[PDB]
Amino acid sequence: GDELYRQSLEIISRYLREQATGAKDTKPMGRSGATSRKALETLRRVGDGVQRNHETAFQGMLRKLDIKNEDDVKSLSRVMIHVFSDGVTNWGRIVTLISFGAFVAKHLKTINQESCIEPLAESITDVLVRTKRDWLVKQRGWDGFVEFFH
Ligand SMILES: Cc1cc(OCCCc2c(C(=O)O)sc3ccccc23)cc(C)c1Cl
Repeated sequence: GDELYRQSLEIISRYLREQATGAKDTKPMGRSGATSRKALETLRRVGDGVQRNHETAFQGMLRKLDIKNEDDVKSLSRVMIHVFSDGVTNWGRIVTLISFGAFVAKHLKTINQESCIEPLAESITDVLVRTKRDWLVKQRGWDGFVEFFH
């Protein structure tokens, strides 16, 4: 996974954390950090409407999952894979995956389970990169993500 994986995890966990708490890391990267910031800016921008517009499907999804603990979060992978894989793959679908992650993360802070946010982000990244690796590489990874939403 390397650089695409490292970059994806950094963006998605920071995004899920900011959405739940606070917030800001104000922390280094400091890697391919120009790309990461821009992607974090666009995701913050694009993620905006998406959460609101799907407040209904999201709420429906959330009740249906009944997430209460760390063991619950660790079993979401295949349901994630089931809703996300088969179809058109495009950046809107990817932002919906991550936006729902943020939605779940906020719920996690609500039931006082902020500690599950990080394994949640890790799980989402693992699903994003394993099911969409070749599409992602083809789109210039996160650099391309910004252009589609400029
Ligand atoms: C079960 C789950 C699914 C996730 O995203 C699936 C892909 C995005 C998506 C859809 C899609 O790809 O069209 S429809 C839909 C409805 C509710 C929530 C998300 C969603 C994302 C997470 C974090 C979890 Cl836990």
